[PDB]
Formats: sequence, C-alpha cells, structure tokens
Amino acid sequence: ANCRILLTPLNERDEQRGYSTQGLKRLSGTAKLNPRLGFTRTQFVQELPRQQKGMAISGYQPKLQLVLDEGEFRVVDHQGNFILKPSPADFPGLAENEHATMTLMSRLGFDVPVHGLLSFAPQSEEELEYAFVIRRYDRDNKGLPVHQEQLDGAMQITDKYGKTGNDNEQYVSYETLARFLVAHVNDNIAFKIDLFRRIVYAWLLGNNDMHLRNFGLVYSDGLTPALAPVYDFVSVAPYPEYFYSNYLALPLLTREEGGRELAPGFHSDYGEYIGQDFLLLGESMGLAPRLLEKLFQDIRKENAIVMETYEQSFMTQDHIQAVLQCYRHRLGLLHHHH
Amino acid sequence: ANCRILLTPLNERDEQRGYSTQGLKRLSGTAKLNPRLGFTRTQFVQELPRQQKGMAISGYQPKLQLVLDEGEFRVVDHQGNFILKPSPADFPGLAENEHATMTLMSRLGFDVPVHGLLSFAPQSEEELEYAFVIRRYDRDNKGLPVHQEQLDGAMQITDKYGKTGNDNEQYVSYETLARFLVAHVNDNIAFKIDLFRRIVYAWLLGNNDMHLRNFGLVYSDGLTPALAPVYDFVSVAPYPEYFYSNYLALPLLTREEGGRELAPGFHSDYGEYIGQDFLLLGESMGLAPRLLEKLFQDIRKENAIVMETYEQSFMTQDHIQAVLQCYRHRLGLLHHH
Amino acid sequence: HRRVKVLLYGQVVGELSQNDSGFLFQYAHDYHGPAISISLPVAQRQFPSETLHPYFASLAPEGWLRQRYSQIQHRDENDLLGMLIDNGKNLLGAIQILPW
Amino acid sequence: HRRVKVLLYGQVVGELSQNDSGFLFQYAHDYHGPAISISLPVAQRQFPSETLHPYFASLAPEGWLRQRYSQIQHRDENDLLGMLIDNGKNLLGAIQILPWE
Amino acid sequence: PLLTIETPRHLGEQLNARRKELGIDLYTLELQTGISTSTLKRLFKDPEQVKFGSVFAVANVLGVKLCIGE
Amino acid sequence: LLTIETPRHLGEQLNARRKELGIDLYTLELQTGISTSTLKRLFKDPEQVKFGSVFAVANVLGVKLCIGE
Repeated sequence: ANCRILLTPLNERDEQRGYSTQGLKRLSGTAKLNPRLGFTRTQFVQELPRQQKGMAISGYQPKLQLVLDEGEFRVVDHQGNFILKPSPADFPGLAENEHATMTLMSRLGFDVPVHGLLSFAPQSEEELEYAFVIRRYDRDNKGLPVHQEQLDGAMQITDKYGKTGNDNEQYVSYETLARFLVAHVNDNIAFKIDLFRRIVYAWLLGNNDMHLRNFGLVYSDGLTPALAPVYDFVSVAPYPEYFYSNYLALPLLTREEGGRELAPGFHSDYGEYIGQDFLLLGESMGLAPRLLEKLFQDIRKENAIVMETYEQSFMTQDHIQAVLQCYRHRLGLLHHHH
Repeated sequence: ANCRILLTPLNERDEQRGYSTQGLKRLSGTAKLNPRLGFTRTQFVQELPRQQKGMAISGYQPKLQLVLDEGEFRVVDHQGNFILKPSPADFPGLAENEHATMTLMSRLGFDVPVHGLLSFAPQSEEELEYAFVIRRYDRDNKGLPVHQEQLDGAMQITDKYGKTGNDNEQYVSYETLARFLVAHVNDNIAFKIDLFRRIVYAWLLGNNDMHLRNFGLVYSDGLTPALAPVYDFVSVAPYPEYFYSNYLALPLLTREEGGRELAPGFHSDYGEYIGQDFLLLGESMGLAPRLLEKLFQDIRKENAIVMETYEQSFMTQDHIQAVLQCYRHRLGLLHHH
Repeated sequence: HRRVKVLLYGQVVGELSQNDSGFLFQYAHDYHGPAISISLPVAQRQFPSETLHPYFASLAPEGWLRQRYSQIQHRDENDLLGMLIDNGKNLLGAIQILPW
Repeated sequence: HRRVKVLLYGQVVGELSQNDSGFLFQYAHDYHGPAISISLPVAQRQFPSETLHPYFASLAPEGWLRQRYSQIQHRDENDLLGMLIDNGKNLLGAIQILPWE
Repeated sequence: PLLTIETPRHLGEQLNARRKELGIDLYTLELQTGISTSTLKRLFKDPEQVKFGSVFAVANVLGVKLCIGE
Repeated sequence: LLTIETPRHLGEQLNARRKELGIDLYTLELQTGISTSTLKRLFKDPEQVKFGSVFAVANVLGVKLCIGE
C-alpha cells in the first residue's frame, strides 16, 4: 500500500513490487533500480559484541558502504556513494524509524539527501529485513568528492556533546553553535529560519541525539561553506530509557552551559523546554518576534504532515504512538510563551 | 615694498632684504634661504641665435635645473628639485609676469607649486635681474621621483594644439580634454569645479597657450592618477600679436573641433567667447546650472584679488595695464547668456 | 613518533607530525588553496598542540566502525593519529591521510 | 637599429625598439607593476606602431630645450628616437630611457 | 564577487535576484524588517525614493554586504 | 574597500570624504538639489534619508558603492 522510499500510496501495478517508479527514480536516478539487495545481512554485517549501556543508539548501529553499479547495489570497502544502515541487533525497526523521520523532514521542506528502505537477500524463508539507505551528500552531480567537515572539529570541541570540562556538564549549546554558524556561513534569514526549525523539529520529534557530529559544513561555493543537509534524524521516543536521558543532545541556551543556569521553561510549572525557550533561541539568532510568531503558526499547521508521515510508515504501531505522543505533548508546549 | 616670493607687504625687519621670512620658508622649508644667486646669468644661461618669429613665447624661454644645497641654490646638470626660468632675451619682464600670474593662482585657491623671484649675481653695477623659480611637482617628501605624464601623450594626440588633420583645424577641445580627464582621474565635484575654473581663468587672464602639454596626470595615490598642479601660467596680454592669435590654445567646445561649428558666442554681437560658451563647457562636465551661476558670481567677487595681485607685482606698469584690460573685458563678457 | 602527508582533493596540502612535545600540523609553504578546516586557516601555516587537533580527532571513527576496525587491528589505546592513517583513504569529504 | 631600454621607478620595465616596419614598445613578460602611460596599459604587452608612440614623442623636449641639445651634436629632427636618448636621464616623472649596450 | 552598483535600480534588481535565489518571499521580509510589502515592492524595482535604512536592512537580511571604494 | 557597518557609518565616511575634498554643504546643495538640512541629516545618519540622495552624494564625492557577500 505504501512506497518503501516515499511512503506515498502505491498504485495498482507497483503494489506487488512495494516501491513506486517515482521513488526508485528519486533514489537512484533510474526507474530500473533493484531495491532487493543481492546479499544477505551476515554476508557483510559482522556481529560485534555489545559495548556498554552508556553509549547512544548510534554506537550500536552498523554502517555499510554502497556503490550503484548499473541498477544494482554493491558493497564497497571504501569511498562509496550511499550508506546502508541496518537496524542494530538490539533495536529492531530502527531503520524504519530513521526512514519515517527522514521522509518527514523532506516533506517538511528541509534539505535531506535521497533515502529509502532496501531489503536484504533472505537466508531461508524468513520475513524480509529492511535497512535504511541514504545517498552521501559529500558527492556532487557525479561521484566526485565535495569537501565537508563536522561542527565539533570546526568549533575545536573534543567531545560531540560538549562535555569538555572537569565534570559531566555540557559546555556547548544550540545557541552557541548557531552563533558560530552565523559567523562562518552566509548570514541571511533563509539559513536562520531553516537552522531554527531543525532545532525545534529535533525537539518535537524526539531526536535527543543531534550532537556536534550531526551538523556539517559543505564546501560547494568554494570559499564560504553552507550548512550540510539533515542527516541521522531518528526519533528516540520509542526507547524510554534513551528518551528520558535528555530533552536535546546539547543544552538549548548559552546560559545553561556548565549547568550555571536553567532555561526559563525549567523554572515554570512545566519544568522542561517550552515555546518561550525557543523564542529566546530565535531572538539570539536575530529572528524578529513577528517572524518567530509566524514560524510557530507554520509548525502548528504542519501537524497533519507529521501525523500522516508516521502513520504511513513501516514503523511498528507501538513505536508510531510513542513518537506521536512525544510530538503532541511538545507541540502543545510551544504555546507557552509571551 | 612687497615680498619677491609672496607679493605681500614687507614688515620693518624684512623691508631691506626684499623677501619675507614667511615667503623664504614657503619656498625652501627654512627661513635661512639665500634668494640672491651665487652665479650670474651668462655663467649658466647661453644666448643661442633664435629659431624664428612665430613660435609660442615658451619656446624662447631658458630653463635651468636647481638644487638646494645648505640654504644656497646650486645649478645641476640633470634632475634637480627646482627649475629656474629666466626671462627670454626678447621678452624682458616675463619672469615677473609668470610670478604675478602664478601668485594670483595660489591666492585664488588653485594647487600651485611653491615659487618666487630670485636675483642673479650682477656682472657690475647694473640693476638686478630676476628669474622665476618653481619647485618641481614630480617630487615627494625628500626629492624622490613621483611619476607623471602630459595629456597629449595620454590622449594619444601627436600635436600639443590638436592640429592632427589634413587641414589647419584643431581636433581636441577643452570639452573633450575634460571628458577624458573625468574618465581617468577620481570624478568628483571638487576636481570638476577646479578644472572648470582653470579653463575660465586661462581665458580671463590672457593665458592663450594652455595646450595639451600644459596639463598633466600625477601618479601619487597608488592606482588613481590626479590632475597635476597649475604650471606655466603666464598672461600673453602684454604681447599684442601673440594675444590676438587665439582666445585660448584649444577650441573651447567639442562642436568646434575641425572648425565644423562656431561656439554660440561667435554667432553673437560679441564675436568671441562669452559666458554662455563657458556655461556649455560646465554643463558638459556635469556641473548644475545653479552651481555654474554661483561659480560665476565667485569669479566676479575675485576681481579684487586679480587687480591687487597684478598691481602688487614686479611686472612693468604697461604690462600690468595690458593684463587688467584683457581681464576687465573678458570678466564683463561672463554676464552674457 | 610519526609523520603523515595530509591530502585535500587528491593533492598533498601539508603534513601532520608527532613527537615527545605533542602534535604539529603545517601547510606546505607553497599551498595557497582552500583550508582543510575552518579551525586550520591557510593564512597561518604552523599549528602546534599538546593533544591531537580537534579536526584530526573528529576524522577518526567512534561507534560501530571504530569497534569493527579495533578488534582486528588492536593498536595502542591512545594511538590518536595511528588510527587515522589506517582509515586515511576512507574519510568524509575530500580529505586523505597517507603515510610519509 | 636601436634597442633602447625603458626603466620606470629605477628598475627596467621594458624595451622600445626601431626597425624597417617602425617602432615597437614591449613590457617585460615578468613586469606586473604600474603602466608608464595610460596609453600603454600593463595588461597588453606588445605595442607596435608605424610612427613613434605619442607617449615617447611627448617625452622629447620643446623649443629651447631641444635647440640647446641639437646645437651640441646637430640633429636635424630626422631621428626622434636618438633625441629621446640624449634627454634620457632628464625626463619628467619617474621615467628614464637608457641604451642597451 | 564584488559588484559596483551603477544606479539605485541596479541595487534593487540585485537584491531581488538574491531574494529569489534564497527562496524568500515578501511576507517573510515584512515580518522580519517591518517594511511593508508595497515598500518592499518599490525597493526591489527602484529604491531611489525608499529610505536608505530600509535598503540597508533588506541587504542585511539577504546576506549582502555594502562596501565603499573610489 | 570598506564594509559599511551601519547607515551612520556611511554618513560619517561620506562626511570625512567631503571635508578632505574641501567641499562645503552649499556647493553640494546647488549640484545635487538636496537641501543643506537634509545633507546635514544625511552626514550624521542617513537612515531616514532617501536612498537616491545618499547615492547622489556618494557620486558627487567620487565614492563607489559596491555589494558583496
């Protein structure tokens, strides 16, 4: 019924295939793409022993390098054009979650690299397993490398969460990161509105792991970099243990660095981030109050795209309801502001 | 008694010397300057049998290179920091005329290099002879060369009067020259007002030989050239046949190039350049009518500086009279159209 | 300790060396192209530090890919740049870290 | 017959030569400084002409200054390039024209 | 990437080309700068009669720097 | 090249340029048509002055306006 790349309804003929022609073309460039991998999971993905409970779900996730030889996906040792991300052995259905969240981001208007769900060749007569596939953004029109760098190295931060002190406190916030970006990329209100929305949407959707390595700079213009596309956007709401560890990967406001102050929302009857905290983030980026008010109204109107995308997805029903429950709650908190 | 550099009245302590402390300092940089040359005229300037009567007055003028070695002027063979211009043998009192005209230009606000009159050592008991001295503008702070070029070579004109055709017509005008200058220097209202005034003042004072070699471009402020200071400004009014030969060295307007059209002033009962022709020159330079009207009123108000400077000068009485007569007539023509 | 050639766009841009005092990255005196990082401007040539530069440390892996590589190699715990040379021809962007 | 070297601001910036076809001024292929004239831009290198370039002809002296020089060796205005070389170390500005030797 | 602005209209056109390449509409600019969509319209056609501060605020929101030379 | 930080920065730079050229406000009024009171406001903070008047004054002073990123 729904496309394994686009999540849009499949017409009469494409129903049995599971993929739409529009989707296959979006992901590969040709409608002749074969989204049924010619290899099995264990053929290329080794079973590494579990490390420690302390690391984020991304630490348990395998990553394969893929190249498109004709209309067939081929695993490469290095320098591929796509990356295959199978679900970790302990987190089943995580690839379906990253696919739903990344599809939602594209439908919301963000710059998201082309992606979809591909199935591995089965070992016997077991149910097909899907992995999330995404095109590498550090490639241009042809497979020529485009230079890029992660924000932790650019800002000269030694930890991706800003835990750079003598304690467990965080020393880099989204407010500081935005201030750094504004000074290195071209300023303009389009860049600022987008980056502000990325931070609000990581919070609304339950992506509490959008750290410094989840921001990049692409060197397309040559001298002046641009912000890299949205990548690794997953909702942690289906995993209660990981979801309650933090509201966001980094503190929202600069006043919160080193735990010196709480955000005004933490001092309210809500005791968590509210719309007022995001207005303060917007204000620090130079966005005008009348513009921030309109941006909040735009996010409220996008409720239908959020609900529909997750409900159309290949995520489990329990997982979808955990995400939409996080979303509805946090969306309601956006009204709590002056 | 007036100063031989500034033409201002000498005070009691300067009266006998003939030069003021202010003037000696302006010209040399020190009040210890000796303006009484340690050499005679014939020691360094030779009398060669002349070309022919028909060459402009500048062709008959000798030029000496001078250097300032310890408050004393010394004649050098090449590249000095000052130039001595004695009066030509056939034009006595020309150095006193160039001094009066160049002093007037400085008093009028133009960029004029520092100058004065210096006397040669006398041969016997004859009256002292003076020569015009001027500091070279192609020098900076401590006589380092500053690059410059004349307008005839810059515009690629082979004759300094623009007589470049198959006939005897002039093919470059002040209007065309100004248009060329505006495209090569920094184009601003101060530059435009100044250049316009230089052309009107060459006409008012009787300088009918301000040709293409009498305009320069100095390469000082990096890349952007500037118009060179006023130099070689002499009134030809005391010399009737030279004065009558032309109103200006070049045609005033572009319409007059090649003799294709006359300036409106030539079609009027006046039959010469009038205020209306200079308004047309101003208009071509982008100057606004209300600004040109004000600029004319300023020229009328500067009447007192013109009269006074020439009357305070060391020019002969007959020569001053000829200049002021040219001036008064042409100043009256500025009111027309 | 060791010296490596840092390549950007397939061309040797500079060198990253290690010794008793620490690490030092330096661009070639004749390299007037784009900087490999906004943290390493081309205007400045020398970049000394006690620990491995945040740019070069950020190039190294972290989770599953660093773990799969570590179980088969097993090099020194704090072999900061030794791990970067092994994955030099497999980096993000146009950067390559090759042995000298 | 003459291959005169032209030096601006103390250092040689190019060569001005004379032959059957006429005159040719050329800047040195490694000179990227300021032009000697607005009529001879730095961007263009070669400058051929049937007659002597208006810039080099404008550097030759006027009436008295040229008659004082043409009295020492007697130059009947036939060769204007040889007259430029007589006043080479006495030109206005920072231009200097010296022989190749 | 330095462009000498020839006329006020030349600047209005360059700012409008920049606005469109960024995907910014006139309403977004009105909310951010306070300048009305009708003044913004006049500005992008010929800012001759528009106040300097509004032209400078729009150039700023578009990431365009204003420079002076000779 | 000088990056203009604010409208006030530009008015100050244009006023410094005007004074180094020896141009008075009356000369500028006759040439541009802009009144000496508007010229005064312009040289202090051109924020509320029309763009065309700021552009005409920069022109008469020999100042070029450029745009970059």
